[PDB]
Amino acid sequence: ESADLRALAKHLYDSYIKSFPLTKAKARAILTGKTTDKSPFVIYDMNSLMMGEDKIKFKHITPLKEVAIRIFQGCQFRSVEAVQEITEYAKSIPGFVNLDLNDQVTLLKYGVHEIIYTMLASLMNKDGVLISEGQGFMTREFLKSLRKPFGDFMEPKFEFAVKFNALELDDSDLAIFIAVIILSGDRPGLLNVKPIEDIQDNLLQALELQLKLNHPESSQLFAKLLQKMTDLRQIVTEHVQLLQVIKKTETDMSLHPLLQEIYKDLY
Amino acid sequence: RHKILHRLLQE
Ligand SMILES: CC[C@H](OC(=O)N(Cc1ccccc1)C(=O)Nc1cc(OC)cc(OC)c1)c1cc(-c2ccc(OC(C)(C)C(=O)O)cc2)no1
Ligand SMILES: CCCCCCCCCCCCCC(=O)O
Repeated sequence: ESADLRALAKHLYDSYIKSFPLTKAKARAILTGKTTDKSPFVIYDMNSLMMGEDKIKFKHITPLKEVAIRIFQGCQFRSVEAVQEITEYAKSIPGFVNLDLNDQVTLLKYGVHEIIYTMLASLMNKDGVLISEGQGFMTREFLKSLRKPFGDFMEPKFEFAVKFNALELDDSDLAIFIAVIILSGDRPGLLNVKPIEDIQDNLLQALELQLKLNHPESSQLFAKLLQKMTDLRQIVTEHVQLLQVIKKTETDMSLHPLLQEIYKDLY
Repeated sequence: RHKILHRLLQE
C-alpha cells in the first residue's frame, strides 16, 4: 500500500545520503551563499584555474599538458568516484543485488551517465558549476572558451541542467528518480527483463507518491520528470559521440579503465 | 569482461 511505498522512499533517501557526500541541499546552500561556510574559489580563466589548483586539488592528486586536457582529466577522476558512489547506491535498491550479476553490470553501464548528468544539475546554475565537492566554482563562459571540441563539451550539460533544475526537486525526490533510471528494463543486452521491471514498477509508484506528497501544489511533476528521463538518453548518446571523436583526435589523453569498461560497446 | 564493475558490485 501507500505505507510500503513511503518506507521504500525513506530507505532510498537514507541510502542516498550515505552514498553521495555532496547533496543537492549542500550544493544549493553553497550556490546561494546561504551557507556559513567559506565561498568557493571562482575559476573564470586560465590564470584563475592555476591559482585555484591548491584549493581544488582532490585527494592530493598531482599531474605527472594544456588546460583543456587537465580539466578533462580532473573530470575523469570525479566521474570514477561518481561511478563508485552510484554502484554503492544501486546495491541498496531492494532487489537489485538479487538480479543476475550480468544484468547488474548492464544496468550500471547504461545508467551511470544518465545519473551523473542528473546529479551534475544539482551542482549547476546558468552561470557555472560547482567542482571539487563545492570548493570551486567554474564559470560556464570559461568552459565555453576552451578550444574545440572541448569548448562545446559541457554546454549541452548546462542546457539540460537549467530546465531540470526548474522542477525544483530535492534530495528525497532525486533518490527515487535515480533508482528508477538504474532499473530500466529496456537496456540493450539484458538477460532477464521481468524482475527488473517488477522492481521499477514499485520504484515508479514510490516516486509518484513522493512527488504528490512533497510537492502537493506542483501538478503533473511526475509526468514532467518522466519526459526528462527520455531526454537524458540524448545528452548521453551525444556525449558518447563526442568522447568517440576526442578519443581519435587527441592522442595526448586517454580514459581511465573504469570509464573504458562503461563506454565500450555503448551506443 | 567489466572486471572493475564486477569487482565494485561483488565488493
Ligand atoms: C587543471 C586542474 C584539474 O582539476 C580539475 O579539473 N578538477 C579538480 C580535480 C583535480 C585533480 C583530481 C580530481 C579533480 C575538477 O574537479 N574538475 C571538474 C570539472 C568539471 O567540469 C568539466 C566537472 C567536475 O565535476 C563536477 C569536476 C587537474 C587535473 C589534475 C591532474 C592530476 C593528475 C593527473 O595524473 C596523470 C593522469 C598521471 C597525468 O599527469 O597525466 C592528471 C591531471 N590536476 O589538476
Ligand atoms: C562528465 C561530466 C560530469 C562528470 C563529473 C562528475 C559529475 C558528478 C559528480 C557529482 C557528485 C555527486 C554530488 C551531487 O551532484 O549531488
